[PDB]
Amino acid sequence: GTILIDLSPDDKEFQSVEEEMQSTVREHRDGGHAGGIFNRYNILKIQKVCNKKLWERYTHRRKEVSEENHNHANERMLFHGSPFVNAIIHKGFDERHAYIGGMFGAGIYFAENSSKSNQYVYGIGGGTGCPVHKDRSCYICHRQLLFCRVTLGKSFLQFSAM
Amino acid sequence: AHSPPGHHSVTGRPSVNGLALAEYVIYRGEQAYPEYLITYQIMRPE
Ligand SMILES: CC(C)(CO)[C@H]1Cc2[nH]c(=O)c3ccccc3c2CO1
Ligand SMILES: [Zn+2]
Repeated sequence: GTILIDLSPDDKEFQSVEEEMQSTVREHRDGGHAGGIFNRYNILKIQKVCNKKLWERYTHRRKEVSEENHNHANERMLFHGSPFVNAIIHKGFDERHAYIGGMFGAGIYFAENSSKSNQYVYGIGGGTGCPVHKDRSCYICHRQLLFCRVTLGKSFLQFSAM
Repeated sequence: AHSPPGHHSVTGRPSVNGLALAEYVIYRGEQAYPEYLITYQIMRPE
């Protein structure tokens, strides 16, 4: 039930999403090992993901969480990179997209830094890099990230040594 | 897993790298919606 709608580069919405992407690139302590060496992206396409069933699934849970958290959904826009992106836009997020070895628990992970999510596009640790060149810093092959609406509700603050 | 009791998510906040932004964890798939699909290349620094 998923439809993908292209946004025009002349659209403020396209421009806003690109700016979020570009403005949240940072340097990583692995020197680029997982996600590659770069300071910015070339944005090729931005599509709106439209699935009525998946949306109602989301808003139903958002309402539960909001009411449990005293009328505060604590909703954010956050990045998610994954080898499973194409399953996600059609079937939605679920347990299959959990990170069992995650240092903040076995759940589904999202990032404010676009470049952090870029580290997972080809899998944990960047896997073996792009399929075609086996290059985690490939400048040729096209990558995809999701920019997601996320309900945090009452969120437990965990400081990390990173 | 499940979130901490009385909590709907975890906020993971780097405390050493001051330029690193937060990461977040949810334990129900229904608490996220994949609103935008972005296709891109990383660019080699000049
Ligand atoms: C492919 C899987 C689901 C692991 O099997 C991966 C996706 C993922 N994506 C992010 O954007 C991210 C951002 C910050 C921290 C962790 C992550 C993770 C960790 O889980
Ligand atoms: Zn490649």
